Amino acid sequence: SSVPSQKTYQGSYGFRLGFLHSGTAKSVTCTYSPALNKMFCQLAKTCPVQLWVDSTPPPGTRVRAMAIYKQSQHMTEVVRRCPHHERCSDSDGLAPPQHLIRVEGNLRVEYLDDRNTFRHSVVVPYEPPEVGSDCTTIHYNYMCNSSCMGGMNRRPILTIITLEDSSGNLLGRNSFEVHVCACPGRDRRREEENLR
Ligand SMILES: [Zn+2]
Repeated sequence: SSVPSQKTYQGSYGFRLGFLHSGTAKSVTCTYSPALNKMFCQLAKTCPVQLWVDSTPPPGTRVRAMAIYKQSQHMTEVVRRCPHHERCSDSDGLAPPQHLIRVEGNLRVEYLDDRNTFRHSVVVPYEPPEVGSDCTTIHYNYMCNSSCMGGMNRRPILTIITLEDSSGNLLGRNSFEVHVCACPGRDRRREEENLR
């Protein structure tokens, strides 16, 4: 009832998500399944997420990411890191050690513990598409495995990407499921046959 919305809205700017066409080889650290709308990635590795827009949001626009549990009986529970990982210092001195989602390669990164919902989120300033690219790419890191006991503990999660203005007004929203694991390529292949 107080759970964050995961409803898709492209909004004024035609906000869409995009992902690299990376394939499923062993060496891949991040691979996306268009069939599943699901990202398979490695712990603490680079996870490119693309922002596609029909119109450019003004400077000052922010991009927020938040994880929630997929299943209804776990949706009220705040997605956080497991004790083991929250106890180690893989902490970059910006991210709170409890946050599952980080952004790498951005010194303007901002982290939030919601005063009321206790939910974690990470936000970065929106920048217009790179040279030689028609989208804007953000590098996320997931700091726990899906399997991590005492954390997600094999419970499936979604990442909600929100576009908001400098004043916090919602502009658009999208989402994708993510599975954090040692063999992203292997698992994508497996889950894509599981449809059949
Ligand atoms: Zn963990």
